[PDB]
Amino acid sequence: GFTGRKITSQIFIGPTYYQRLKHMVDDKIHSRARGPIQILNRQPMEGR
DNA sequence: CTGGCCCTCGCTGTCAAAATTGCGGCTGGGTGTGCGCCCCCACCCCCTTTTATAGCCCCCCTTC
Repeated sequence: GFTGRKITSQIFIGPTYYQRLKHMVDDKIHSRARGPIQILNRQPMEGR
């Protein structure tokens, strides 16, 4: 695509049934810098 | 005093059973949940009477 040159090795290409899974990154990304701290330990909370 | 033998008994090794602690690391969701009997002692309610009031309802009587 970038140069328009033929790729030397011929590629195996065709329709195939793909399916998207519920594990999306936006429901996983997580960060913290001095958030709330729990009662008993006065340590960081558990969970995103 | 010295030596040979079998005995109750003291102690030990050995086997066995009961008792004991731990069983990977992170993570993300959601969803739920929070005595007991029988007796004894204080305190209060209903038993009863009165009367007005009226809607409601049980009971007995009467009809056909």
